Amino acid sequence: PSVFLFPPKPKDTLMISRTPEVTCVVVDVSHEDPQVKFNWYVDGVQVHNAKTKPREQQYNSTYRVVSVLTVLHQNWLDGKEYKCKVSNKALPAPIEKTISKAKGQPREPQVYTLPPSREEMTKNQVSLTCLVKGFYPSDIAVEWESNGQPENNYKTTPPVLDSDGSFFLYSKLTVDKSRWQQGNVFSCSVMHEALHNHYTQKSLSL
Amino acid sequence: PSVFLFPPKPKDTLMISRTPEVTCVVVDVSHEDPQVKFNWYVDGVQVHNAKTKPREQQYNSTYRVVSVLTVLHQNWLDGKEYKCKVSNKALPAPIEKTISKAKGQPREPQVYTLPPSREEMTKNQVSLTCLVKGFYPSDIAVEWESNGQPENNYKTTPPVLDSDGSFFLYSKLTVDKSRWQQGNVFSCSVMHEALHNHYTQKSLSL
Amino acid sequence: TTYKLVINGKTLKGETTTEAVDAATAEKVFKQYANDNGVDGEWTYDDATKTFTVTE
Amino acid sequence: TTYKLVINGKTLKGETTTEAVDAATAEKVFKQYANDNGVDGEWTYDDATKTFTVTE
Repeated sequence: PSVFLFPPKPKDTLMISRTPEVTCVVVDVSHEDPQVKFNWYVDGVQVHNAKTKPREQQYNSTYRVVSVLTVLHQNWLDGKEYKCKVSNKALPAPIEKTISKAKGQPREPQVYTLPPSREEMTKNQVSLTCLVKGFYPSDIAVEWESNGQPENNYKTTPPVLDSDGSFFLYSKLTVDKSRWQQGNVFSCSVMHEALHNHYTQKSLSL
Repeated sequence: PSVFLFPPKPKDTLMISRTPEVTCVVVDVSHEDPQVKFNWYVDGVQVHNAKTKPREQQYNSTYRVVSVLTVLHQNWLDGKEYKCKVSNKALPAPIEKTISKAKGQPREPQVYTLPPSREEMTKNQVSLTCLVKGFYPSDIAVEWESNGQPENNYKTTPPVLDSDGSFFLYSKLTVDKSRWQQGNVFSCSVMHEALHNHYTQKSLSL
Repeated sequence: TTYKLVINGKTLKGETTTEAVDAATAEKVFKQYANDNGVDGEWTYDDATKTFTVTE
Repeated sequence: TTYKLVINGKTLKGETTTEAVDAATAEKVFKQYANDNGVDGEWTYDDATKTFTVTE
């Protein structure tokens, strides 16, 4: 059988009102040996009912036990160590996977915004582009919003490694040409470990 | 042991002056049984010395035989079937992997270009952006060039799936602020199966 | 609805409120107010109180 | 250096040349000439002759 550790979703750690969760997933569970005990230690000390929650999932011909530890925004963000310790009679000895937040001096990202091409205006819907370059680590998350409300029809390319060690991602929000022309104020919020307040938001208007 | 098939690199199929190659890779070769015979059939018929080339690569504790068939730009592009047929005494019977070019009605991509942000000008090097949205299949390749010559310092985000089934990629070329201001003509060439002539190239100048 | 922010920042002590949907669209609101003012710190919630806290 | 293009296109028959580095920077040159003219077809090379062929 095997264990698999997973880090919180970038947005879950950068926004306080959310919940960072570290996910421990056990696989090839089989049927006669499903008692997979769970041990989680934060940076060493064991965190018992840290939250710590499991639940059986039957398929293939093996089970798949999963436990999930609610992390602390600041610890993960300060590079603390999360330990998943799986044990069960079908094994000789305890397996242990650790996991940590990427390491490196963090480079604050720069957030520029560009309007549509004079040429794409000929069409029905135009594209608002939001650049976020020169950053590290690659964990980041962008969103868009117009007047106090969130648009949805947008997409965001995964971070790519730039030639100077920093990262860069492009995020494209779409609109009926009308709003763009009506003079609407679009706004690409960027969330990142490196920014002041773990947040920024640069505008964009006709 | 195992076989692994690989398709030509997008650019190798879209530019005539190049060479599309389909790569068959055999793994876990071992030492007493390395005679891995190669069979390639194009859309059914067997293509013998189609080109068909191999060569031993020793490592780990197993070998890794590799053969490579030079494809025909138009066939791959017309969705022909490439077959790698591996055989060797260490196996009971012939393994066969097929491979084909993605299927779907192709959507011609649109190519817009945007200059740097009024705000990124404050700096030493600025970024020329080249949008290529609404396309399929996702196989495509961009390049940049200034006056008849190719720039290099550029990066291109992989294709991302857009909300309308079409794809979109962003490609960013950099420059010392001077050239941008001197009034230089940058040019983002896009190469794609769907365009007229498998090519386009939209400008961009101050 | 209705979340209030507590700024215990250097040379700026105070509080404010905002009409919002989810808590997260409170965070993005206040948090912006926070950089519009030059506050920069650690943040906290408290659904018991529907509050936020900036501690420079 | 020096590659020439052959346009056997609808209602446009002819040929041209271009000074280039690699063959591929011939393709991009001619190929553009090709759309600047409304030719659209299949293409071919022939290093024996350092030639290109557009067949609408």
